[PDB]
Parts: sequence; structure tokens; C-alpha cells
Amino acid sequence: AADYVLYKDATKPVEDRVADLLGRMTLAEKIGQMTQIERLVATPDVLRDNFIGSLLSGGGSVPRKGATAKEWQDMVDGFQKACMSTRLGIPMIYGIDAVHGQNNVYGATIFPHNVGLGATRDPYLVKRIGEATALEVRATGIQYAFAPCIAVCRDPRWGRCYESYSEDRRIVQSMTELIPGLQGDVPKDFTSGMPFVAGKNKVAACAKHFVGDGGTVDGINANNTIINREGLMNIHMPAYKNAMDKGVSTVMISYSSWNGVKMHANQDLVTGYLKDTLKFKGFVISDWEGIDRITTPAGSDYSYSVKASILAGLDMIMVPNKYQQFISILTGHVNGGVIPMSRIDDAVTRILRVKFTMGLFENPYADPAMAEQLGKQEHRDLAREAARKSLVLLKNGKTSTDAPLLPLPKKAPKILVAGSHADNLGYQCGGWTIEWQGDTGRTTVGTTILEAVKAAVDPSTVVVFAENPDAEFVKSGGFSYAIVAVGEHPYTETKGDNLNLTIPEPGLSTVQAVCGGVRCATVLISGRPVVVQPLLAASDALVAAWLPGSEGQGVTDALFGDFGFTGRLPRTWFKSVDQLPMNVGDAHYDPLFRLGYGLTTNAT
Ligand SMILES: *[C@@H]1O[C@H](CO)[C@@H](O)[C@H](O)[C@H]1NC(C)=O
Ligand SMILES: *[C@@H]1O[C@H](CO)[C@@H](O)[C@H](O)[C@H]1NC(C)=O
Ligand SMILES: *[C@@H]1O[C@H](CO)[C@@H](O)[C@H](O)[C@H]1NC(C)=O
Ligand SMILES: OC[C@H]1O[C@@H](O)[C@H](O)[C@@H](O)[C@@H]1O
Ligand SMILES: OC[C@H]1O[C@@H](O)[C@H](O)[C@@H](O)[C@@H]1O
Repeated sequence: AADYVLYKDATKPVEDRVADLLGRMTLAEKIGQMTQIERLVATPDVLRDNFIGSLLSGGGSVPRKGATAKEWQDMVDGFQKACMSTRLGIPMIYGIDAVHGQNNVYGATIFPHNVGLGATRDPYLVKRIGEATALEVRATGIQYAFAPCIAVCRDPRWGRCYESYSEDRRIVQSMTELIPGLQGDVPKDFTSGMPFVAGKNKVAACAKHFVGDGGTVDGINANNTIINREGLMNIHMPAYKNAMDKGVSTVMISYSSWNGVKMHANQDLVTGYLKDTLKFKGFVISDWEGIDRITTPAGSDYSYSVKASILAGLDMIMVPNKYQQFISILTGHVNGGVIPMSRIDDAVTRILRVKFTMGLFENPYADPAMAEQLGKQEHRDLAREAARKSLVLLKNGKTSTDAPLLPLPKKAPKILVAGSHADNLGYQCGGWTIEWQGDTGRTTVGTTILEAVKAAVDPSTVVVFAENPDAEFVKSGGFSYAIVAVGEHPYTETKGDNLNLTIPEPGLSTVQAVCGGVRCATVLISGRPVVVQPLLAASDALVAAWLPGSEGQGVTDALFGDFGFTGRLPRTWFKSVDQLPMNVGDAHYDPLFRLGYGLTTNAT
């Protein structure tokens, strides 16, 4: 008709649609695209009136506890309907931290955290996990995942070290395969730096956090990374170029500083390097109150935060609450000439480029036939395979002449499963699982270590559970062997920053009591290397299981010899925290276990 609007015509080239829509937009409509808000402050009027571009769920931001996939779809579609009702009918994009599966959602498959995936040295397995995670995120109506974290964690005292595949940038680079899993494979022609998402069964990805998040002093989270440019480029930057080659749609900026310059205010790196040198053409998003945190105290000159960030080259702001103040301030700056219209139009071009490329104008709403992808058994099988491949066997016998303890026999008259982490699903998942910080106990659907033991063993095997048994209990029990599981409690971000890296009690004391009475395999649950010589000295066998997720059977698959141990350390294991930082390749390199170490077993 001559009611035709070029931007709404799905047969037209993305760039022509972007230009067409951009040319029609008011300032308010443009700045609205640049604003991401929390679901917690969203309403239909707020979305319509402020022309909002994006919404997110932060860690723990859910419609309710226990919500079904359908509840999520209906929430997301309620917000979209309001956005589609604007004058221009620009669909919002909804983001979430789906960083080891669709991990805020009850019943979602929970994969091993990144450090364990690094142990697999299996980029294809990580691609398959991206694929499955895309399906589980679209199950809930969500179109955008804030992953992967491509930090290169150079000191395990950092609370986010588990979100890093490896201290070795080459392993992190290999694991950028998550990207084309989440988003689809890019076409043969593809230009490096262009955004890509295949369509409605994939999600937009986010390479985070740009750049040097893993390089901070003493592993202090969100702190300063002191390193010359050569080292920034040799260690922290290279996986970002792999991400551009694979069409990553967005990039999130780090809270951290580089030689004292806040990343959220770094024009040279965000615009000079990422955009102008790597030729990134997707959108750049802030972290959560990242612009606020440019100043100290945070939020003490929000006007400056806005100016600095948007001049630096950020495109979309994760406000996420004070939207009215953000929009008002940015509007003032453009009205005054402080921020030119060229900058606004660039940010909006990039946001719209991602939205059109990914099909969001053609499929703004959820597909209810996708809901049943959540927690699907084929995905649990994949997570079980990833958990097993992530395990690193550190010791299997106290002397070189002992019978190797693992693999254990499935038939025995009576066995003991013990420890604070043997029957606790939340501990085995760690942080970013249902809550931001994670949680304790049966927080979602899965199989604990105890549960997996009872599922694996011969029917005649009697399984006894005791969380913290004393030495007498064990010696009197008539046990053939024991499986004892201990380690770190869940943590995320600054909460996990830890200068001592010693596991909480009772952990060691239980291992001591158990191993002192019966031959024992110790399963260590952690986000990183921790002080381990005492646990080793007590144990016949010891496994570094990292944070393996919902599928505890991956642990028993290897314990009982269904598969051999194959994982290798993706990080150095230190002897003492006084050595840190200490990485493969330094001068004073004196590891307990070097990067790449891992004992093997043969199946059956
Ligand atoms: C690093 O942390 C120190 C110690 O708390 C703090 O005072 C300093 O401002 C931080 N620096 C950053 C975040 O750049
Ligand atoms: C070791 O660090 C953790 C968290 O930072 C703390 O819970 C534990 O009690 C610490 N002990 C110290 C700093 O002496
Ligand atoms: C596993 O197989 C390889 C040879 O195929 C051998 O080197 C290793 O020692 C074997 N261990 C056992 C228990 O068979
Ligand atoms: O209060 C918890 C919230 O605080 C923020 O700092 C976290 O990043 C969000 O992901 C989370 O929803
Ligand atoms: O949940 C939103 C954001 O919260 C921030 O605290 C984290 O640093 C990001 O990794 C995360 O995507």
C-alpha cells in the first residue's frame, strides 16, 4: 500500500532498515533505545512512555520463585506488547545472565561453570552447551544472554575466577565456540566484527567484560589491572578478536580499570580499539551501574557518568533502575551540545543493527512450543558429559605401589557417602544459580552426588549417608570405601574475593575422619584452586570437580569407571597463596600442580 514503511519490510537489507527507522526517530525515541531497565522497575506505561529499548533480569530477578517457562514467556511478552504499542513499534530486547545454562530459572539445566569447561579442552562440547543454552533461554522468552565471560583470570583470589575458562588466553580463545553455539554459525562470507544471530531459536551473545577484568591487582574484583599495553594485548585482549570473527552481537564493558583509567570512561579502548580497530559493529553495553561507578563514591556525579560513558563510545546503558534521571541527563547533554547527535545516532544504529539482524522485528514474541525445552533430558545428558569431562584426577593412591582406588566397584556390601557437599545441589552449582550468589540445598531440579551414587550402584550395595561422621562411626561401620565431598560455598563477584583460599570447616576435618577409617575418594567442589596439601595427605584419591552443576551423575560416571578421567588443569595449582600471582610461564613458577596436569583412568 502507501501505508508501506521500509523498516517494517522483512525482505529489505538490515542496513536499509536501520537507516530508514533511524531517520524517523525523535531524540526521546533514540535515547529510549539506549536505555536498559530492570524488570523490577518496568511497567507497560514506563516502557511506552520512555520508548525503552531493553530490559533485563539481574541475578535473582524472577517473576516468582519456582516460575514455569510459560510464566517467564508471559512476563516477557507483557513487556513486549507495551513496547510494540509505541509509535514506531520498536521491539525490546530482554537480557539475562545465562552463564551456565539458563541459570536464574527453576528447572533449567545447570552446566559446569567455566573453569571446569576449561579443563575439558573440548571447544565442541562448549559449542553444544551454547546451543542447548540458547534453546533453554528461548524456552523462557528471552532473546539475549550476557555470556560468554572471556576474562583470563590471572589470580585465583578473584571471586569470578570460576567464570574464566583458564589463566591461559589460548584456552579462553578456544572456548569462544560458545558464541556460535548461542547465536548460530556465521555465513561463509562473514565480515569479522559484524553482529550475527541466526533467528528465533538462537540468542544474542555478549563477550564480557572488556577488558582486563581477570588481570586485577591481587585478584580484587572490579579493581585496577596494572599492566603495560603489550601485556593487555597479549593476555587479556586476544579472545575479543576471536569473538569478532565469530560475530558476537554485543560487548559489555568491565567495572575494572586499566592503569587507573575506568573502562566505562575509556574512549581509546572502547572507541579507538574495539570499534575503530577491531571494527566491532554490534552494540556496547555497560555493566550494572557501571557508569555510576566511574566516580568515587559511585553515583556522586551522575551527570559526569553519563557524559564520560557515552563520549567513551558506550551504546546501551544498563541503568538499570533510575531510568528517568538517565534519560533526563542524556537529553540535557544532547540539548546543550555536550554530546553530539552523531554519537547518539551511532549508538542507536548499532542497537537497531543487532535487533534487525537477529530477527527481533519479525519475531518479537515468545514461542510457546519452546517452553518444553527447559531442563530437557538431552541437555541434561550433555551437562552430565561436560561435568564428567571437567573432573581433574589429582591423586589416585597414597603411594606409587598402592592399588589405584579409582575406579571404585559398584558392588560392595556397604559404602559411606559423606561431607557437606555430598548431598547439596546448590553447593554443587555454585554462584549464579537461582540466586545471584547461589544458595544452599535443593534449589532447583537435579541430582546430588549422593543421589548419583544411589543411582549407580548395584542393588545389593547398601549406601549410608552421614554429613559429618566422627572417626569411630567410620571405623565401626563395616564400609568397603567412602566418597567424601567438601569445598567452597557458592559465591559471586566481590563476595568471592578471598585472600586465604582455604576451604570452610568442617571440610578437612570430615575428610580426615573418614579417610582415617576407610579407603576414601575425596571430591573437592571449588571455583578455583584452593589450599589442598592437607586434603591430599589424608586422601587415597582426590578429584577436582570444580562447580559441576545440576548433573551429579557426571561425577559418579568417572568414580565408578563408566568413563575414564580425562580432564586437565586449566589453571596452575599453587603451593601457597603467598606465591600469588603465579602463572604458567613466570619466573618464580613453583606449582603444586602445573597447568595441564591430570591423572587418567581407563573405563570399566
Ligand atoms: C581497588 O581497591 C582498593 C582497596 O579497597 C580501593 O581503595 C581502590 O580505589 C580500588 N581501585 C579501583 C577500583 O580502581
Ligand atoms: C578467608 O577468606 C574468607 C572470605 O574472604 C573468610 O570467610 C575467612 O574467614 C578468611 N580468613 C582470613 C582473611 O583470615
Ligand atoms: C590404560 O591403558 C593404557 C594403555 O592402553 C595404559 O598405559 C594404562 O596404564 C592403562 N591402565 C589400566 C588400568 O589399564
Ligand atoms: O542485588 C542483587 C543484584 O545486584 C546486582 O549487583 C547484581 O549484579 C545483579 O545481577 C543482581 O540482580
Ligand atoms: O546481572 C547483570 C550484570 O551484573 C553485574 O554485576 C556483572 O558484573 C555482570 O557480569 C552481569 O551481567
